[PDB]
Amino acid sequence: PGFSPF
Amino acid sequence: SSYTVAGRNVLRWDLSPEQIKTRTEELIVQTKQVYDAVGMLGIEEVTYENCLQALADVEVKYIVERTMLDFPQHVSSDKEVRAASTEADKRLSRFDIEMSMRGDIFERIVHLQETCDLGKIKPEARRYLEKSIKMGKRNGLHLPEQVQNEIKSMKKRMSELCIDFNKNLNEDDTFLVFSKAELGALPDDFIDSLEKTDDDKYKITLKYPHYFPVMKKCCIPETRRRMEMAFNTRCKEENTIILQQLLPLRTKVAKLLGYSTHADFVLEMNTAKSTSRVTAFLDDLSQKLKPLGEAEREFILNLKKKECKDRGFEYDGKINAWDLYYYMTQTEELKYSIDQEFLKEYFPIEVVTEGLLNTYQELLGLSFEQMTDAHVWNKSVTLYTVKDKATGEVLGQFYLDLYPREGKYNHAACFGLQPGCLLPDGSRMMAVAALVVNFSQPVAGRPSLLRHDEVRTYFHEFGHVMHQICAQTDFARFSGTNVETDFVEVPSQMLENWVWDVDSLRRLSKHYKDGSPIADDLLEKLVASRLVNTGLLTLRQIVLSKVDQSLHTNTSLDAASEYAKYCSEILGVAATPGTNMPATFGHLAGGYDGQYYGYLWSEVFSMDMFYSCFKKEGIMNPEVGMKYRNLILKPGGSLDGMDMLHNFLKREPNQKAFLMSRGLH
Ligand SMILES: [Zn+2]
Repeated sequence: PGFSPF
Repeated sequence: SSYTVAGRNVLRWDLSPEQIKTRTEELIVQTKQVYDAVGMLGIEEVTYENCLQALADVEVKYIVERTMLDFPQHVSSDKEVRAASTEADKRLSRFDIEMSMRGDIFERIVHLQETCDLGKIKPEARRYLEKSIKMGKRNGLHLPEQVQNEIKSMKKRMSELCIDFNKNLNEDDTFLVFSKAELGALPDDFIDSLEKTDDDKYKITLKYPHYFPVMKKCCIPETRRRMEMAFNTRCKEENTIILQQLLPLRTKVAKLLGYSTHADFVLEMNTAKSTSRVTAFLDDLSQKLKPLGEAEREFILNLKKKECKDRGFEYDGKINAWDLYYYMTQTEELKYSIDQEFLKEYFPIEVVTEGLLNTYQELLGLSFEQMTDAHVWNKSVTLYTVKDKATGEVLGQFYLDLYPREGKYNHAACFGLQPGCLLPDGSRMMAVAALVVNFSQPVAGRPSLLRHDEVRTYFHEFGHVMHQICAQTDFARFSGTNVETDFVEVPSQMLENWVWDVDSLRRLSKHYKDGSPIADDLLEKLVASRLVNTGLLTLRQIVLSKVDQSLHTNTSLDAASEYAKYCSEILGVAATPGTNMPATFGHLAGGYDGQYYGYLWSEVFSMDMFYSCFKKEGIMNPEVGMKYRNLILKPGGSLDGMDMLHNFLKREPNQKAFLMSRGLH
């Protein structure tokens, strides 16, 4: 998984 | 047992640096013997039991034992354990290549698929065959000898470069020292929680609970500039050297395999298939966001000229990289009446968690319960047991690591620790996940209050937790989140829509002092804010997607100048000279290389599944939620991404629900 860099 | 939990979680977190190195050598030998046994028997001796079943039984055992050795480098408190885990990750990664570049194992799997009735094995078994052959040809196993050795040599070096890349960002410790006067407009609950230096100044770290509150609230331009400078120059020197080697190695290995560019090599395994469709998706999307970008850039500039006129600051007439987050916050305050520091008073950490779990103990038909005195890697971690509501089947477990600390993972991701596949004895292994985020910490005697974007991240990362637990397959490589990396963000971004419903927020909201809910008209203001600054926020994500494509399609280019090129051409805000953003881009070394477009690509699918199924028949309807759990989460990697979408939507997806949710055509 992971998340966009805010 | 499929209905118990005792003995199914086999993960130990009390390993020492010596025990980690010892288990790495033991796991290599005991797996080398399995691959050698299959690779030593004759080609005419292969069968489903001694070849396919033998490899399938060792992959599930390897990836579970591997987890206890390559995960402490992300959550541990001992730098020696974080060092021993990083070295164990570099050794096991090279072992994965030596076992995958086997010509003997490849020659027998291809002969097994030919001399076997494919209609007699389960549909996932033959998918395991065609995907193993497809994964073998992508390693050049059908190429001549010395070509394979050159590919295997460059893959091993690319393995060490990507691990060192994230190791530099994880172990970064650069901080900044500011005085009370230089931290203007910052609330006192934030300033009183900082380490004070001898000169009566304060210390600021580059973690998310510190960088973002400064870039959104501090009214001193010099403070915001020096913060953005140190944040976009983390490991600028050491990672630029890694990037100047990792990118050419990917080009040389992609053309040895016959592919044009490295972007073409990774795209055929994604739902977008081709790179020409990705650039058409990103260019046509930024075309519609371009009018919104001009309008938002003009309002921010006028917002800056008036503050410089009032506060007496010098006005340069440009929107610098450090002025962005500061004035997008003011646009959220003025045009939508949203105070982030006041909204967090209604979102304490326990009320959000209690409402988040209850939201999915009804939508997906699950039963969550917390474990007391659980075996964890840090005292801040809690363990939960997931059970089916109707059948009582223990589906899996997951941990919660919600607070930042030293040496911890800086971003916010989910980690699949145990798969939900079948064991050699025929039993189903309990799946284990781990939610790792860096939320705000309790200060000023208040509970840990979360901003609305922190709750959006909480719901997002919990989607990967549900996709990991509900996934039940037969093989380890098809379980969990092992889908297309441009599709894995569909189940996570799908759950972000529950943070934008008025009735769903009313269940997630409770004031930390008197328990009063959020005002009715204020829920409307918060829901209406789902498209504030949507132009610049999404344009900046398109810039990252174009740079991700550009660095993998065109060779011999500086990553810093390529990022700055797409900044002033798409976003409109110029990149600060000297700041090397790609040197901090962790996605380029964490499996998202050449596939970062998958975030915006997956949003088209989640919006289409939410507006056409959930929002049409109630977002809390369990009949729709059960379809989503069985057709999207349960198959995992055993089905194609587009096949799971056609089974849930009963049609072909489109940008209809995606465009009107953004305010476009
Ligand atoms: Zn994600």
